[PDB]
Amino acid sequence: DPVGAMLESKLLEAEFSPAVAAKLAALSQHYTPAELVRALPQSLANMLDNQGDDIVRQGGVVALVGPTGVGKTTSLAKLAARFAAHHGPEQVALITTDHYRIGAYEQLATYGKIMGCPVKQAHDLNELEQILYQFRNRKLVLIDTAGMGQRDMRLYQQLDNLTANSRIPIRSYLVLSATGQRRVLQDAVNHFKRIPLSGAVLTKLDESVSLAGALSVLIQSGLPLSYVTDGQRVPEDMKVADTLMLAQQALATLD
Amino acid sequence: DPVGAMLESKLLEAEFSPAVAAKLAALSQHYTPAELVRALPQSLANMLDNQGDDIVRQGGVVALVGPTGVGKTTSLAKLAARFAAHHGPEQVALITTDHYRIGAYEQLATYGKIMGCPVKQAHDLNELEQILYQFRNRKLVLIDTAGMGQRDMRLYQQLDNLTANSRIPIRSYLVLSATGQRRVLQDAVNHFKRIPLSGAVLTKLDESVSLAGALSVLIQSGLPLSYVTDGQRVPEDMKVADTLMLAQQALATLD
Ligand SMILES: Nc1nc2c(ncn2[C@@H]2O[C@H](COP(=O)(O)OP(=O)(O)O)[C@@H](O)[C@H]2O)c(=O)[nH]1
Ligand SMILES: Nc1nc2c(ncn2[C@@H]2O[C@H](COP(=O)(O)OP(=O)(O)O)[C@@H](O)[C@H]2O)c(=O)[nH]1
Repeated sequence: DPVGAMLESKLLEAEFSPAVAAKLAALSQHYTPAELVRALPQSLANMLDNQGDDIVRQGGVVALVGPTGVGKTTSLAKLAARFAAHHGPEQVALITTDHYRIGAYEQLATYGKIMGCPVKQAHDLNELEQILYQFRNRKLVLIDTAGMGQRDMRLYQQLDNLTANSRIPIRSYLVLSATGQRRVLQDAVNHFKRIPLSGAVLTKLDESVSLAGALSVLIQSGLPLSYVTDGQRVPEDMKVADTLMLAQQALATLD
Repeated sequence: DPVGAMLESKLLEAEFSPAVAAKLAALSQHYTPAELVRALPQSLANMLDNQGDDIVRQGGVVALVGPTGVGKTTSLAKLAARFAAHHGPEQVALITTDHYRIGAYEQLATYGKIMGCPVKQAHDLNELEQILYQFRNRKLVLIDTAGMGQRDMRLYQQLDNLTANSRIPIRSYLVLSATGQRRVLQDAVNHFKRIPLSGAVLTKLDESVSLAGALSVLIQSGLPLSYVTDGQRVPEDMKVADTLMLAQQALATLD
């Protein structure tokens, strides 16, 4: 298969994962060279499986989980404001389960003042369950978990709490930085998938050289790409993932 | 060159950079297969050019610079305690030039209470120059800069301040996470080298799959590897870089 082999080779060189590089290489068997120009991005975008801004339209209890310094707190704040700009701040509340960082409550509490929404800290499961029922009238409750290394033995503590009691449904979104090595991102995914994840938030596109590995990991892991962030400005440096745009960007190396 | 080619190929597969992979491949021309077992790690360790714990023995004004969430504040605190455990806390002082983060002073100020050392915030250059002369009797002054994306247009602001006035010498150390893609780390290096750097701090070895790319970037950029961090525990999760150990770890893929 002459064309299939060149495509795959180039896709690997452009930092796509072996699995995705093959799947994309494969459509050279169903398309014209010319059709392929549009078919490559379109297939990649499709695979990334974006679900609009589900947080905003759907609400509910949403938790951000992920390894250290990826931007969970920053992306949480962006989401809060987003939801509040439609709807209203009286409909948003914030929780942190991070009793590690030097005064995590204070950072998040300060965002609360800025954005006009209550902020509570859960020290354990019982308290989290109280706070969530207490906030039942809120349309969006955002939970900020503690950043930990994906192989940290404490990890399950932060994670299993979000999936305990089958009558508080919680949608957990994995926050990953697009700067990470492909294998690190995959390692993170594998360990964090200890609980069901509803999608991924991809941060630091403004620091990234290439999105190919990051996008590949999401494809491979069957994680929808929900939102992207591209700077430090709260709240505007967040977008609903436009997967076609992202696909195009990632494939521009080949061109 | 049969052996040279296989070595390079394997080294590339183990995620070493083209430049370093070639240099290491090259010593198969000067060593026995058996001598090579020890010569590979030894050459790689040599290239990483560690300078003991220079901060501790030497002191002076030390600044940590680097992109977002890499662990500048956390590594600063570790260094402070290290210096204080030898010598004393009355010999250490802390400065932050980060007037961006929601109350950066408070985090660092809280470490100050913990570790028994004064903490000041510089809002501009003049104030930094005052604070440093004010702290002239301190043997170590540690400066925590604001984390920014390596291509952030504000970057020079944080950086040029550390190199203004040729009568306050400051040693800047680049803090980089070992989780980052090789090309991102290199991109970071290139932009941060807008000022002279004295070395690198390599963080999050406990989150890393492989050190090969990270080590390669330091080699290529001629940046000494000063310290490594391998967890979130302040202050003990920091070591002087044992380059031979690191070299061995990075090369164990080939085995
Ligand atoms: N350049 C860039 N920096 C970001 C982005 N998101 C977060 N950051 C920074 O990454 C650092 C970590 O932010 P934080 O929300 O506390 O990460 P967390 O520890 O997971 O909660 C901070 O310096 C943020 O400003 C992004 O999209 N682009
Ligand atoms: N697993 C691991 N996490 C680290 C390490 N160093 C810092 N972190 C975490 O990375 C996050 C960023 O810490 P911080 O010092 O504020 O990074 P900064 O924004 O550059 O100052 C925090 O959650 C730290 O706990 C490390 O060596 N290993």
